[PDB]
Amino acid sequence: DPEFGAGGPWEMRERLGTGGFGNVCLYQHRELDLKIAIKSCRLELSTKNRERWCHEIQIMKKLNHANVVKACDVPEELNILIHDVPLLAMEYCSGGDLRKLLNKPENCCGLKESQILSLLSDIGSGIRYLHENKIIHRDLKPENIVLQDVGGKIIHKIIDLGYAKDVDQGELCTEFVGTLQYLAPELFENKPYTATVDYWSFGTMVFECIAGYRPFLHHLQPFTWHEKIKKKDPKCIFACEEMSGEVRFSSHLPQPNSLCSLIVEPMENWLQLMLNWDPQQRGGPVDLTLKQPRCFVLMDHIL
Amino acid sequence: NLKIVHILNMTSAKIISFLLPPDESLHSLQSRIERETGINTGSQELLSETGISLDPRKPASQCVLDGVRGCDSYMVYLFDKSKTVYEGPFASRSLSDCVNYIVQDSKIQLPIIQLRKVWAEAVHYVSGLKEDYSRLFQGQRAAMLSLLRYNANLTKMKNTLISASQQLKAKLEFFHKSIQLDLERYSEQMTYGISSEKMLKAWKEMEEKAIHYAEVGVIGYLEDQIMSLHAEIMELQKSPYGRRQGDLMESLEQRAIDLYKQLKHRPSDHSYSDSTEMVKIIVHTVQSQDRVLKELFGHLSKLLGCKQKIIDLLPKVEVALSNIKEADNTVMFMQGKRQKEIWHLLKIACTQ
Amino acid sequence: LLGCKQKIIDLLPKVEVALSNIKEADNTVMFMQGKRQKEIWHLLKIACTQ
Amino acid sequence: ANLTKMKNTLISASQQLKAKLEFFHKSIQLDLERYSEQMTYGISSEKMLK
Ligand SMILES: O=S(=O)(O)O[C@@H]1[C@@H](O)[C@H](OS(=O)(=O)O)[C@@H](CO[C@H]2O[C@H](CO[C@H]3O[C@H](CO)[C@@H](O)[C@H](OS(=O)(=O)O)[C@H]3OS(=O)(=O)O)[C@@H](O)[C@H](O)[C@H]2O)O[C@@H]1O
Ligand SMILES: O=S(=O)(O)O[C@@H]1[C@@H](O)[C@H](OS(=O)(=O)O)[C@@H](CO[C@H]2O[C@H](CO[C@H]3O[C@H](CO)[C@@H](O)[C@H](OS(=O)(=O)O)[C@H]3OS(=O)(=O)O)[C@@H](O)[C@H](O)[C@H]2O)O[C@@H]1O
Ligand SMILES: NC(=O)c1cc(-c2ccccc2)cc(-c2ccc(S(N)(=O)=O)cc2)c1N
Repeated sequence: DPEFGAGGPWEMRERLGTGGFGNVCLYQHRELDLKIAIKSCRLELSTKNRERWCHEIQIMKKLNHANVVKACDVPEELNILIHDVPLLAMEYCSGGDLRKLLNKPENCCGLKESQILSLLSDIGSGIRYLHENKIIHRDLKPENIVLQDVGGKIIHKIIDLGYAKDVDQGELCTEFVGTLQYLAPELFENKPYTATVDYWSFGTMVFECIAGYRPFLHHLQPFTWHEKIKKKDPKCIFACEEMSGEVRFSSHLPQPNSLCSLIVEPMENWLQLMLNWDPQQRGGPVDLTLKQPRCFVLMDHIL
Repeated sequence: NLKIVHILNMTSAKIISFLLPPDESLHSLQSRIERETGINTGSQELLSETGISLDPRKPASQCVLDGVRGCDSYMVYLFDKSKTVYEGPFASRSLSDCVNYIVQDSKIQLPIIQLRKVWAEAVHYVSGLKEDYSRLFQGQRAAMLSLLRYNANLTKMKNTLISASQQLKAKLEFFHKSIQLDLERYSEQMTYGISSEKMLKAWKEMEEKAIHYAEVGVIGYLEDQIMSLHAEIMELQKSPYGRRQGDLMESLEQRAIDLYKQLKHRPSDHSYSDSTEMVKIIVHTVQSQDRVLKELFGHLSKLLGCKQKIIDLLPKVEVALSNIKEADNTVMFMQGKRQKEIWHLLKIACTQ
Repeated sequence: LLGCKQKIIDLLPKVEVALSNIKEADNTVMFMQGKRQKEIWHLLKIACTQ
Repeated sequence: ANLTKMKNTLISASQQLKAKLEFFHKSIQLDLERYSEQMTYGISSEKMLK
């Protein structure tokens, strides 16, 4: 209930996932055919927090990469939600979030090769774009990757940056988040983080999009899901718990998967540099030939 | 060992509390309220559950309850005098990020270990709006009593106003047949008994004086106006208060309860995953709330409006009384200028 | 209900009693104005002919 | 209603009585004072004394 009470031009259908107190809502136009969703401001945002909201919309309009969440201009219905605060209009995608495709029984044990790689060429490009604007989104969790049937194929797109950090007017946005599970161990110490924090989030998901679960201890609270893998052997990309509750580590790719007997060799190695506890060490090899690290190197070498 | 008097603002649905000391007076408190309300210290008419108005007499120790318990019960309802009608300055409580998932994500599989809270708080919010509505409703009920009392107070003077006038008309008659009663007994002796000229006009004035008077009928602008309002008030008593639909909301309450009930008593937990169902009760309660909410204020605008209408006619009552009593006194002492003036004009020959 | 009627009809005559009694004095005292005024004029020419 | 309709006129009719009694009690004795001060100067009637 964003209030409005301004006649009734447009009309919202359903709300969305994360964001905050009454975040974005599926805004469709009863008259026209546009269904672009816009974000609704929470209650009485603090005076200091006010600059945070006006900040998001700022950098959001800077992102024009149609491969991720786009920031379309706000419609005739501007005004201001709860207290003095604008809005955040953006493209809508009925393809649902990534968690949908992940929870699908058909991909109960790792999605299919097509969708898999189709996520790297997508999220991998968008995640890179954000890095080309000094915009780092660490909260890159599955429930933040919307899908769309642009034409015929599924198009993955990153979304929501109300948490991501930047460099311009508005360093960071929020310290803690909600039910963490897919984030580099950097923010877990509140210590000097890096820009590789995103590589971890992306890597972890890529793994799950092949196995069907976390790269370490699934369904295990990150609290202890950390100390158990605190050391996490080098190049390790897996660690489940044996039937006897025991713990086993491995730098290989579990079975069954969906990758061919060839894409495995590179996929494993890739995940290795993307899943390295040491921050400034994940993909350290920054070949000055492509301006990008060994992380994006293998990726492009695969796709 | 404290006071802490809860005050419900029937203009913003706020519940500001004031820990009053065993010395401060209400006139010393009214000012405090003005700092967290903005209502003029003179326009701060606080009504209690009994519907009774404020109480400039007693100090600030007129809210200490010691019968049922003495906490979160005897809450006063602050009413504004200036504001004829109440718009929407009122506000409510949020569901916090804890319940937001239940409403924003709707269908989400969250661990019961967490659901036992997000659902709990959700249920508390549901019943919250409900129980919160009752508080607001009572304000109308209290304000109603104030209006019902003002109507009686206003009418009580009407019965004495028309009764006071009946004396005027009764005296005017016993005056009009007494003032001219001398004229006839005079015109037949303007040469025999006694006859002057200075009182020829002196007396002729008294007769014309009682004429311009007559306020017994002037009560018309009042009688048919105090009743048009009197019946109007009792006629507005017919309309639906607000709690009329409050029950419909209470039904929603029981619903949420049933869900939280099937959240613990359900076959095992510590692994359950679901929340889409709760969305049901959640959304419905919201809609029902805002509907009867501003609706209650509507049926109140009329009630709150009739008061000023009674208080506006209140002064007009004294006007009638004073005017009717004015002549009631003048004509009364006019008995001397109609009798005593005969004895003063009697010894004209009592000394010849 | 049927009993209250006779109770009203029983007090009905008592009303005419009040009216008649109140109007009785209302009339007497009314014309008493002469015995209080006219009796002064009748007792006025006591020396208006000396 | 019929019974009460007369009540409103009954008390109203009485209000006239009390109103007249007052405008009579201050008129009847109003002559007594003007008389007692002239029982030997103007005229002292004895037949109207009662
Ligand atoms: O849990 S189940 O596996 O049993 O069912 C899932 C659905 O709950 C879920 O729908 S939803 O909850 O996300 O809204 C879908 C997600 O969609 C996926 O499948 C559609 C194709 O759906 C086709 O088949 C369904 C079921 O028979 C029909 O209801 C659809 O018709 S309609 O409802 O759209 O009108 C039908 O769509 S179609 O006519 O275009 O073929 C894909 O388009 C999506 O890309 C998938 O994500 O997942 C489970 O089915
Ligand atoms: O869960 S569902 O969406 O499947 O069904 C909803 C019901 O749970 C919910 O409660 S109930 O009907 O099961 O008891 C209803 C009603 O909730 C709405 O209540 C009012 C609006 O009143 C609606 O219902 C009344 C009768 O009780 C009708 O008279 C209203 O029609 S009208 O007067 O507006 O013309 C009807 O309004 S509606 O047609 O817009 O629904 C409001 O608080 C909200 O509209 C709801 O909370 O809603 C679903 O059926
Ligand atoms: N503009 C959008 O299309 C959009 C925006 C959001 C969103 C925007 C800002 C903050 C958080 C979420 C989420 C989803 C989504 C989130 C979850 C789902 S669902 N039904 O849970 O799979 C569907 C889409 C969006 N589609």
